[PDB]
Amino acid sequence: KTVVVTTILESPYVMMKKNHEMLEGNERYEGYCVDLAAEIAKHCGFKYKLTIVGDGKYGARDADTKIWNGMVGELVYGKADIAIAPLTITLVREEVIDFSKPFMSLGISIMIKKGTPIESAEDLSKQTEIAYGTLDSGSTKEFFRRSKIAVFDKMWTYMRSAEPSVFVRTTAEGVARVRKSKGKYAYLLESTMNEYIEQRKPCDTMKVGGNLDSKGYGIATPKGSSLGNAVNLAVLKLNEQGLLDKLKNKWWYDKGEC
Amino acid sequence: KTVVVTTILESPYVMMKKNHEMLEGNERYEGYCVDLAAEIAKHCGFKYKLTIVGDGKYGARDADTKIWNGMVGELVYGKADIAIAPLTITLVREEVIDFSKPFMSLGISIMIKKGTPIESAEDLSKQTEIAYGTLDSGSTKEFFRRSKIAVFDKMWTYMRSAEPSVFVRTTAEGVARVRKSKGKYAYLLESTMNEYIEQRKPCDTMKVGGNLDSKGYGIATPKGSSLGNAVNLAVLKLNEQGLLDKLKNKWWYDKGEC
Ligand SMILES: NC(=O)CN1CCCC1=O
Ligand SMILES: NC(=O)CN1CCCC1=O
Ligand SMILES: NC(=O)CN1CCCC1=O
Ligand SMILES: NC(=O)CN1CCCC1=O
Ligand SMILES: NC(=O)CN1CCCC1=O
Ligand SMILES: NC(=O)CN1CCCC1=O
Ligand SMILES: N[C@@H](CCC(=O)O)C(=O)O
Ligand SMILES: N[C@@H](CCC(=O)O)C(=O)O
Ligand SMILES: [Zn+2]
Ligand SMILES: [Zn+2]
Ligand SMILES: [Zn+2]
Repeated sequence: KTVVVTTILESPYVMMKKNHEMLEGNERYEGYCVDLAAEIAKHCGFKYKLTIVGDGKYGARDADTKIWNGMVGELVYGKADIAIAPLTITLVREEVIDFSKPFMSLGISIMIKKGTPIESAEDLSKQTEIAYGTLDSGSTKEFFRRSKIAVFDKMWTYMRSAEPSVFVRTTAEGVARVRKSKGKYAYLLESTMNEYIEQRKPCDTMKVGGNLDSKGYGIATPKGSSLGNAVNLAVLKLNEQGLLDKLKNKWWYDKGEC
Repeated sequence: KTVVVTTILESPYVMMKKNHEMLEGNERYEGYCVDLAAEIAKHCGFKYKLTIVGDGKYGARDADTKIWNGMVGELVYGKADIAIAPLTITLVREEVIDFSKPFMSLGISIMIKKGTPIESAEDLSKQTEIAYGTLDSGSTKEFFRRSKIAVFDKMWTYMRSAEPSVFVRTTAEGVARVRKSKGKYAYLLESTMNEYIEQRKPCDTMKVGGNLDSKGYGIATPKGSSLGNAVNLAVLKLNEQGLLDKLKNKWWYDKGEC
């Protein structure tokens, strides 16, 4: 039976094709996670259907209602068989869904407009002129909200109370804010998305400093789903055959313009 | 019941304390994986005993006999309940044991004596003056055995037939051979161990070029044992709390001598 795959529109993992209107089904989409879903499906031996997640979120649990939103939600509540996306493996998510071993490494990083007087996280903590935020419902926001560590715990104190809000709805919103703010706003986001943007015109942003942490993206399935086993084996095989490295180069760098 | 942990002596993961002679049991050893074992046992609430793996190897399958040796063998045949060591998550191993999510990242790298006229794998591949090899019964050697990638496959074709053998029993032996070969031997080994050695006296070796792949170390349990769930969740918590980052600086860079 056809596997229903939940994913998210995030460049350059899944993107609308130039002529998306004149194509049907899986043919409408392109990018890193679209190529990877075909590979996974082929080595696992299953047919599938790409679906963009209705609310455009990665997944968080609403503290009052306790309902999970985003892709995690689609898995938790039985709307999807699998998620193939830049979804971060975390402890609170591993408690309700299953993840395959990481297919991509990454860490929280800092994006600035070129020329901003900022070199690190500790530089961001002890200053007020330059504002900074993160994406609204993901692992990046929760890392800061959950952190005991100094610089980060103080950064959270700041962001949660900042006005107007320093959080954004989408990555594009974060980046557009960076570009328009003449260096008066820095954006905290995963190193992978920071690196992609740095290679796109107008070439006016850049990643500074080392990463604040170190984690991975995994293919997620409903807790105890049988599919888990085959897809984990598939990711390891495809890393070992060099597939994942080829794909990153194709979509990040063989694409450069800066 | 007391947990039998199988491990390997490999700096700076597990090493003998200076005054080992006068100490007993777990107190004999120190290092990154020694601290990580305390931490895992603390959070999971089990008592444990560290045991250095009998044959001194990581684990590979004899193609004639089909018997697994090393730490992998200890788990496969029931000599041990858990393996806490720099054990590489691979596809043939995940078929017979379980791995936690990665506690540390790394790739195959190149170690040269300072001054050796080599920057990359492609370099090594196109010449015979400088010999090169890897550890026995580990994941690096098997990386080169199963390479379809153009450059690596040629390197293996060279290595397997090379003579006298370019392969070594242990890391120390590999590193001693670099140091004593006046630049006529390069050693292929994980970036992690490479970066450690580069920081220690006599300070005569170095990591050149970029990593040849990208993979992870995982905590290993016999297939479908109950321990695995707890330890997986523990690794993720420990990464999320920054402890894994504390440990790596403690053992790697706080230790610098060059
Ligand atoms: N101790 C560390 O290396 C800390 N950092 C470096 C990159 C990301 C990670 O958590
Ligand atoms: N899934 C993860 O835990 C991945 N990361 C990044 C490197 C090691 C760490 O645990
Ligand atoms: N596109 C990617 O997944 C590239 N990388 C990151 C580590 C595993 C893989 O080969
Ligand atoms: N295309 C790549 O990223 C290849 N490399 C670089 C880091 C390790 C990996 O396999
Ligand atoms: N456990 C792994 O497969 C780890 N590695 C290194 C970075 C991501 C990749 O797949
Ligand atoms: N000691 C460590 O494992 C340090 N690093 C590497 C990736 C995970 C972690 O934060
Ligand atoms: N990868 C993140 C989304 C982006 C972010 O939080 O910065 C997640 O899965 O929650
Ligand atoms: N970490 C490797 C051993 C080191 C190597 O093969 O270079 C393994 O688990 O087999
Ligand atoms: Zn459109
Ligand atoms: Zn394929
Ligand atoms: Zn602790």
